[PDB]
Parts: sequence; structure tokens; C-alpha cells
Amino acid sequence: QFAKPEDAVKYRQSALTLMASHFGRMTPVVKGQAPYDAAQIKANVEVLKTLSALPWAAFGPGTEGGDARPEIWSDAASFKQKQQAFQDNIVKLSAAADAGDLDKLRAAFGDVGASCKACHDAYKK
Amino acid sequence: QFAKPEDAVKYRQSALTLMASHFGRMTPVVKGQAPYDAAQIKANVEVLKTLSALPWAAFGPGTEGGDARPEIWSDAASFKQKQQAFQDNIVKLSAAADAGDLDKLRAAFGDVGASCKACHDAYKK
Ligand code: HEC
Ligand code: HEC
Repeated sequence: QFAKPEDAVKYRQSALTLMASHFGRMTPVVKGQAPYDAAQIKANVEVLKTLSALPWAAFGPGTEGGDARPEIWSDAASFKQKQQAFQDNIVKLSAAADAGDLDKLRAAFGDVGASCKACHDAYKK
Repeated sequence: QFAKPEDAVKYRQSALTLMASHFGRMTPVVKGQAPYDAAQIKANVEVLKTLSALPWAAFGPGTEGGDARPEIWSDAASFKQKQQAFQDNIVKLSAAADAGDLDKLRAAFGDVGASCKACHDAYKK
């Protein structure tokens, strides 16, 4: 869907920005600093899970650029591993949100965050 | 969800960028220059309809900035009108995609695009 590789970089960056907002805005709720409204969280996690699937298709062949490390493309198997692991962690967060369980939401949220950081430490400049 | 107003501007810009990609990438299919795979379009329109709901909440009070015209906030009723009209047009596009009907997809896609342009001509610098 990208006319030039830069278009793919801007796309991915925009997706990750939105993930990020939808992930991070739940921090105060996981920490108990904001109230827990199960329905509000369920609906937000449903936005996050749609968004969480989007960045990956925008690291296709020849879309080197941005703050992506080249290793994304020389170590493709490892990178697909780490995105699929992240997405699997999002499934667990969606299950927790769907159950309306603040303890399981907290644990799941931490799992997800560790998966963001694990990818970044290997693949983000 | 925004620590400062700039965070809201970057969010909205990122959302609109992603709408945009998910909208525009269907142009060749509406024009017949790429093949029509009903399932592929149905799934893409489902991403677009989630994305299409996101920018509006990031033009809250005091989030002036970006390429947003001030009229967004002095003419709030008009702006909510134009976003709700746009979203209603997205409903019609989702119905067309769900029906697997290329004629209705084409008409709906044009409706949607006119709603993007109508907002921009009033509210985007
Ligand atoms: C888990 C929820 C997250 C969160 C909150 C973010 N990411 Fe990542 N990310 C990855 C790479 C390769 C990039 C560089 C992309 C590029 O510049 O080309 C990034 C970038 C980001 C950003 C910055 C986006 C920007 O606006 O420029 C942010 C906000 C961000 N990430 C948040 C790689 C990955 C992963 C590899 C499998 C995974 C998993 C994540 N990121 C997860 C998350
Ligand atoms: C219909 C599908 C679309 C499409 C393809 C886009 N928009 Fe708009 N838009 C609106 C305003 C006020 C802004 C300025 C936002 C800001 O800078 O603060 C924009 C911006 C955009 C962009 C640029 C984003 C960027 O990366 O900076 C693009 C790509 C874009 N739009 C595409 C206002 C509206 C509407 C008001 C109700 C509606 C409807 C749309 N936009 C619709 C669409």
C-alpha cells in the first residue's frame, strides 16, 4: 500500500504511536491511580488489539528506514517471532479485559510491556 | 489520555495518517486497476471503521494546534456534525464491503471521500 519506502516508515510510526497511546493510557488504571471501569477497559483493549496487528506489514522488503534496525530484515525469523509473541501477549490482555478482572489485567499489561521492550532492545535503534 | 496538548495533536495526526492509508489503498480496487477480493476489502474496511472513530476524541478542549483551524472549537456543533456525517458514510462503506458488492463499494467510497474533503475545506488549515 506504499508508493515509496518512506510511506511505509511513516505508516508504521503512526501505528506504533497509536499503540502506544492505547497501551499507556491504561497505566494509571493498572496502578490504581484511576478507577477501573471494566467496560471502558474492554473497549480500549479492543482498539489496542486492532492497532497491535498493523505495524508489521509496514516492515516489508526494502522498507529500511526510520529507527528500524537492519537486523529486522537480516533476522526476519527472529523479528516475526517477537511480533507474534507480542500479539500473543495482546490476546492474553484481551482475555483479561473481557473477564473484567483487574488482577489478571495487571499481570497481562506487564507481560505486554515486557514484549514491547524486548523488541525494542533488539530491533529499535 | 494526553499529558500536554501536543500529545493530542500527534495522536490525531497519526490516526488520520492511518485513515488515510486504509482508505486510499482501496483506490486502485474501486477504479478496477487492482482486483476485487471481497474478503480482503471487508477486512480492510473493518480496520478503517475502527480507525475512523479515533481522531475525534483528540480535538478536546484546549488541544488547539497542528493544522486544525480554531473554528473546530468555536464551531463545535458544526464540527461534531461533520465527523458524525463522515462516520455515517463509513457505516455505508462497511455495509457495501459486507455485501461484497463492487458497485455499492464504489459509490460508498466516493461518499466517504467527499466527507473527508468537506471537513478539510472547513476545518483544516
Ligand atoms: C508495546 C505496546 C509497544 C509500544 C508501546 C511501542 N512499541 Fe515499538 N517499535 C519497533 C520498531 C522497529 C520501531 C522503529 C520503527 C521505525 O522508526 O521505523 C518502533 C517504534 C516505536 C515507537 C515510536 C514511533 C514513532 O512515532 O516514531 C513507539 C511509540 C513504540 N514503538 C511503542 C518495534 C516493536 C516491536 C517488534 C516486534 C514490538 C513488539 C513493539 N515495537 C512494541 C511496542
Ligand atoms: C477521510 C477518509 C479522511 C482522510 C483520508 C483524511 N482525513 Fe482529515 N483532518 C482533519 C483536521 C482538522 C486535520 C488537521 C489535524 C491536525 O493537524 O491537528 C486533518 C488532517 C488530516 C491528514 C494529515 C495528518 C498528519 O499526518 O498531519 C490526513 C492524512 C487526513 N486528514 C486524511 C479533519 C477531518 C475531518 C473532520 C470531521 C474529517 C471527516 C476528515 N479529516 C477525514 C479524513
